[PDB]
Amino acid sequence: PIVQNIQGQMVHQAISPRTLNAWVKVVEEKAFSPEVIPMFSALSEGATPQDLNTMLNTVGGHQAAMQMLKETINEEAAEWDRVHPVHAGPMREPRGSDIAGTTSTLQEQIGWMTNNPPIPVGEIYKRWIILGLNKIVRMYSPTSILDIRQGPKEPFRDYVDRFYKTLRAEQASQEVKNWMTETLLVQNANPDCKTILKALGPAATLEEMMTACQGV
Amino acid sequence: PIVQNIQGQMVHQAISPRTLNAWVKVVEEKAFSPEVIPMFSALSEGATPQDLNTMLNTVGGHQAAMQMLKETINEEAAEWDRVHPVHAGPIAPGQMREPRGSDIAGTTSTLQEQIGWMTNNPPIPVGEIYKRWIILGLNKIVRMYSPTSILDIRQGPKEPFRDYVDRFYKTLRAEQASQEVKNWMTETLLVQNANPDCKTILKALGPAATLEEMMTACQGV
Ligand SMILES: [Fe+3]
Ligand SMILES: [Fe+3]
Ligand SMILES: [Fe+3]
Ligand SMILES: [Fe+3]
Ligand SMILES: [Fe+3]
Ligand SMILES: [Fe+3]
Ligand SMILES: [Fe+3]
Ligand SMILES: [Fe+3]
Ligand SMILES: [Fe+3]
Ligand SMILES: [Fe+3]
Ligand SMILES: [Fe+3]
Ligand SMILES: [Fe+3]
Ligand SMILES: [Fe+3]
Ligand SMILES: [Fe+3]
Ligand SMILES: [Fe+3]
Ligand SMILES: [Fe+3]
Ligand SMILES: [Fe+3]
Ligand SMILES: [Fe+3]
Ligand SMILES: [Fe+3]
Ligand SMILES: [Fe+3]
Ligand SMILES: [Fe+3]
Ligand SMILES: [Fe+3]
Ligand SMILES: [Fe+3]
Ligand code: NA
Repeated sequence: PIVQNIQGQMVHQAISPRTLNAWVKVVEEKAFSPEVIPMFSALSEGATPQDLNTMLNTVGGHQAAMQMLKETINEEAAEWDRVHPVHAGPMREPRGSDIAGTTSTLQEQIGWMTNNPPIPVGEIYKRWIILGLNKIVRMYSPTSILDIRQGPKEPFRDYVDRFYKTLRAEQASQEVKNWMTETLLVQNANPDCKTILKALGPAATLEEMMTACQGV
Repeated sequence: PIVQNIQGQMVHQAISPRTLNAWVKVVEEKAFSPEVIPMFSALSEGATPQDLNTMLNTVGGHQAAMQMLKETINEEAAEWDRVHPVHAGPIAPGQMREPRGSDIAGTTSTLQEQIGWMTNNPPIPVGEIYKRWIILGLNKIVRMYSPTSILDIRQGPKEPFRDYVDRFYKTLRAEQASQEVKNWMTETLLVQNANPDCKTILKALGPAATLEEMMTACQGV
């Protein structure tokens, strides 16, 4: 975080090791639950980008999640760069990587955050990190198939492929994944295909289903 | 923009008629100057997407410019959506559905939603994001209409002169400049901005060389 000293200067305040301790525990206990996001946002109140990164590599053991977070950060950074075109000539305005803390110093971070007008790089980067965590949660959650729907015009075989791919990426028990495939494949098919599929009979299986809806 | 009740709610306050009148005056007076952009940014501080659209409706009579803003906005909105794909799953009680491009442009979103995004912890700064799109648009407008745009049209060292001529004239046509300025552009800047080898050939032509004669002279240079 940031604190004002008696000179008026805005200076760094380390995130308490007890705040870090609490963050690692939340992750150990609730990893991939949506509850992680609000906790992260509260834990990281007032964070500079460096603070955010301190928090991030404290759970660095989540190699798979970390690569996904980073790919998402890179994407938001590029979008920032897009809508804030650079301008040479001559504090510099931050690029995406400066907001992510990769190409900026702590001093520069404090400088943007407390400038006039201020550029809240801490809040921007926290939002980007939230986008990454949401992606991860969403991909891993059983809830990801409950809401899948075959498009109104979507070819049934395309839908099937998407269905199984989404299911495969979920971290869920086999019993739940089996219940989903047996129930929700036909249940979440579009209006026109559903009708066709139900009329086949309860013993109808995947290949007959795809032939029956082929063309629609 | 956004203000807090004594009862603690973040509510919307319309842009002041004096801020609006100032912005309208800036556009009236500062035609298409680079100066418009910094002013627009100052005047639109804190604006929600609704407020930004309010400012634009006030200067909407500039139809060719509004058309340019529309195309920019549609383009940026389309990229936002590519970067932010729709996610159909349920929204957790402590999450907030992300805005779409059209939500940011204020088209498919409500003031209440805009305020909900803007004041989230941390924000989803839809006012600032939409403001950036508008600014991208304004920069494209000034760059297109300003007589300044042709000045950096320079023939490449290996560019066929006919291609350079096309670029030059296309840029010329799209500018809002007086005829006497455009006459200087065609009669002197075109040669001025030719590459070293073509310029030397062009400058050794007669008093009344026609553009067709120029193209003939510089073919394969
Ligand atoms: Fe914060
Ligand atoms: Fe990457
Ligand atoms: Fe961004
Ligand atoms: Fe701050
Ligand atoms: Fe700024
Ligand atoms: Fe910040
Ligand atoms: Fe988000
Ligand atoms: Fe197939
Ligand atoms: Fe699969
Ligand atoms: Fe069914
Ligand atoms: Fe088909
Ligand atoms: Fe605000
Ligand atoms: Fe106002
Ligand atoms: Fe000036
Ligand atoms: Fe409008
Ligand atoms: Fe969505
Ligand atoms: Fe959130
Ligand atoms: Fe409201
Ligand atoms: Fe965002
Ligand atoms: Fe905003
Ligand atoms: Fe912002
Ligand atoms: Fe310009
Ligand atoms: Fe070339
Ligand atoms: Na980056």
